[PDB]
Amino acid sequence: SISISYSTTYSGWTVADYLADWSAYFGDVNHAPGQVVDGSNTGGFNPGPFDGSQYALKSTASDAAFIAGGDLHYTLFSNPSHTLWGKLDSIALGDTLTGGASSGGYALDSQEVSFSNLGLDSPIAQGRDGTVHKVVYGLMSGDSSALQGQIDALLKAVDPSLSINSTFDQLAAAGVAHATPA
Ligand code: HEM
Ligand code: NA
Ligand code: NA
Ligand code: NA
Ligand code: NA
Repeated sequence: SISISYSTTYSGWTVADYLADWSAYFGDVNHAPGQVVDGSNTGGFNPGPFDGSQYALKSTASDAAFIAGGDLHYTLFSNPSHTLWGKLDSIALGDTLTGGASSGGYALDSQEVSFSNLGLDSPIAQGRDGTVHKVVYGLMSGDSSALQGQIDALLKAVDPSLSINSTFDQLAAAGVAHATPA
């Protein structure tokens, strides 16, 4: 089942409100044709260059950042082009990205919320339709809708009274979330 970790700062927020606010603030990095700039809006893989156990990206306008964890593969120019696929186990959101391949991994100096045990897997053949791609490219583009939909389904699978409209504290009481210090 999904497992959520949240800073106590967000105890009274709904998951949906938190994600809407976080993604709007992170913004759209404009990772799109004619606009990709290495070291600005590509993000990076650990160990990389285009595959690994983590993909991480900092916003182009602030130190907000996320880390996707699992067993990830980015096709780049290979068919189907520009597809992130593989196994997505976790998404961590916060600010102040640290580390990288040369450090052995990425971390957030302020990790606000993480969603783990997501159990998502997308085959290469689905291309940019795959859930993994939609979740992560959504975040890159300042749009948490795809992530929200996957979290909502995972919460319903625990109990249909649980949803992204639950607060983090409600989810803790329901056995799927735990608080961390602010
Ligand atoms: C890991 C998550 C990533 C996702 C979900 C993603 C997604 C995409 C998407 C949707 C496009 C647009 C394709 C098109 O419309 O033609 C694209 C283009 C591109 N991506 Fe990514 N990308 C990711 C990572 C990276 C990384 C790590 C690099 C390089 C270090 C990269 C380099 C490029 C380049 C060079 C283009 C084409 C830009 C151009 O045509 O001018 N991407 N990517
Ligand atoms: Na490739
Ligand atoms: Na496939
Ligand atoms: Na269900
Ligand atoms: Na509850």
